[PDB]
Amino acid sequence: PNGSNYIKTANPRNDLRMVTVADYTFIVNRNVVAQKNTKSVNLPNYNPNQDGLINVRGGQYGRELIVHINGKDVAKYKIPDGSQPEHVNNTDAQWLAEELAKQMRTNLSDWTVNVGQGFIHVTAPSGQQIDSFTTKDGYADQLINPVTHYAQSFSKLPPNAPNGYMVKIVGDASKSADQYYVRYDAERKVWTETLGWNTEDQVLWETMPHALVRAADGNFDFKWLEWSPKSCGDVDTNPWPSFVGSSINDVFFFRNRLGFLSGENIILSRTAKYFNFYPASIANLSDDDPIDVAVSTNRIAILKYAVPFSEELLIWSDEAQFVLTASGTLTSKSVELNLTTQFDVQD
Amino acid sequence: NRIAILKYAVPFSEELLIWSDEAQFVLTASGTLTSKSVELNLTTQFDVQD
Amino acid sequence: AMEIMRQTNIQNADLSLQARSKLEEASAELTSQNMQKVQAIGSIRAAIGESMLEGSSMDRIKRVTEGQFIREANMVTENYRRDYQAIFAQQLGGTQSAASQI
Amino acid sequence: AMEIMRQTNIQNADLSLQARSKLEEASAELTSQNMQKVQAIGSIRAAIGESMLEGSSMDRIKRVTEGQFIREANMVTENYRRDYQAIFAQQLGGTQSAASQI
Amino acid sequence: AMEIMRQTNIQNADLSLQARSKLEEASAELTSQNMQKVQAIGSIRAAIGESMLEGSSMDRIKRVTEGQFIREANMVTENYRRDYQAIFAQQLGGTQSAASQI
Repeated sequence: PNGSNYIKTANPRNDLRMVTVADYTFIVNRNVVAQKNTKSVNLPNYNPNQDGLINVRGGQYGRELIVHINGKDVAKYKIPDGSQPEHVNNTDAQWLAEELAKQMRTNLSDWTVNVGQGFIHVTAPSGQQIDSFTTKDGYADQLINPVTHYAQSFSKLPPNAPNGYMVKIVGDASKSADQYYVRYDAERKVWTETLGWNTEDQVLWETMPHALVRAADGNFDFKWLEWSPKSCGDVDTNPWPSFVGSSINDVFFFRNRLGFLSGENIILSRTAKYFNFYPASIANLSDDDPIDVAVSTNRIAILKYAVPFSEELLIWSDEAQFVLTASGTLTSKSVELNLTTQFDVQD
Repeated sequence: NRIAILKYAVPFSEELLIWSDEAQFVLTASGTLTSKSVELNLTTQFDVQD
Repeated sequence: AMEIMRQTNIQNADLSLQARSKLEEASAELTSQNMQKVQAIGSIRAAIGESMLEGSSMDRIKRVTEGQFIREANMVTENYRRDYQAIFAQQLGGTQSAASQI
Repeated sequence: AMEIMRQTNIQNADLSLQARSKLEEASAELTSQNMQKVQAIGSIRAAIGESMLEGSSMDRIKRVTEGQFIREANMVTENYRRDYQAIFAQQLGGTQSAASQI
Repeated sequence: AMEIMRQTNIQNADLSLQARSKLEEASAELTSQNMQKVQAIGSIRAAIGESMLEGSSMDRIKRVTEGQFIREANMVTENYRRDYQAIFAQQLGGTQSAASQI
């Protein structure tokens, strides 16, 4: 299935190095480098600008509403400050939204306007974006929160949202520590972190290690393992694996995690799921995160081979041998590399 | 790393030993034997027969 | 009577704003318990992946702690729903007394 | 009515003074969390600089703790903004009731 | 007098709703102490089964900790019953004063 191109080489022996763990014996070609697949981006050019969610919150009775659309006021309605018990409808969420949204339609149809139990959504104008979105209704904007796609914290994210959306919560631009992308899924009221704008989620696959597996029918299938999609926001925050430029030099099952010894990096896949190499989640450390580490030492050292052993993998490199040891749960937190011997090795 | 049938077992005292066809593993838990503390170790590799 | 209707309706809108605040801080509580849950279940996966136990009973312990956190979330959302019942019924009773005086 | 407007305006200025005190004590809270953040991120550098791990995943953990502090700062400033909404709306409603009686 | 009886009866129904909430949160407390009790008595069995002491004295210690938790449950239900006495007697006294004024 999926070809047999990866196996081929002029000298099969030197190049094809492999490991075996029952169901799937992983065959990894030293020779062929990986490539990021840029023809399959998830978000092509998410138009951050086009859509704004007019939050639907409490009216506060008399405080009138002015909501600029694209920086131009078209949304003006003042709540009927009428005592009548019937008049009290003047402030409920759905009705207030209707008042405001039909009014948006009147000014221009380029942007389509909608009503949701919790929101009013502007469909992107076909060519013209919201140049600027702002609103000052009521004294503290306690009726409508413009939410945009960028906001300050976990807070200030609207409670109900369309079946797909994107919100990037950023602490400040220079420090990217808290940046992560959140999407709202409608069926279950939940908000999840899915990859963000414009970053492809997968390596070319073919170029990555292929796997030899045995079918239930007693014949065997060469196959491309379905390496995991990153599923986290932004290229920088979820670092690309970084073995992509390099050949995958040897493959090793240290601990329980799968692992690739790359050009200078021990890229160890998330420890308990064999194929989810990219960081599992952006803003909360999970010890089941993969460990991507490079042995800098004081001399750039290619890592030639690796030997699994038991408690601690040993990494052998051309000019030194280093042991990565962690008795506690192997995690990014406890790696503890040691350089302890200095004998030489050859190819 | 290899599906292993478990052929025999020997009770002993503090820790049962499990003998299997291609490896021998010891399940040891000094604390109350519980799902939480099993702590299996693979420590020998001699073969056994039926 | 007009002043009375307006005052009671302003109090009701204040209570609704209060409800909105309650829901969003409840969301901030749920998401914080989530931020704890991710670290916990990550630690659990680390443990299970490293001991070669490979067992349904381990799977059982993972499901046990997951159910722990799920019950906790259900507890906090039940707290929210009780508070909503309280504030709604309160504004209803107030409107009723005002209507009787009217 | 002059006494009434004077009294309500004095109460409003008192509330604005409360807003001033609130913002400055929020600044003292932010700067204290900063004074904790400096020590924490210093410890983290110390750790990373000493193990030769030198990795993107290693940087990832630094970014994780940095994002933690940032989130707490955001929580603090969101608390301040909610308190500001509360006090503003309170003085508004008071001025409205006084205007109706006037 | 009709308004008075309506108001006192609404207060009484509010108190009965409070009694409902009280009983159900007492049930949530009892079940939580139960959720602690299961883990505790599981640990105790584990201990007794492990040693081979096979002692009536270890049966006695198991019964001791079980009685501990049973007394705790009896304490919480007694708290509930005292609160019920309080709220009942309170609504009764209120109805009596309203009846005297009537």
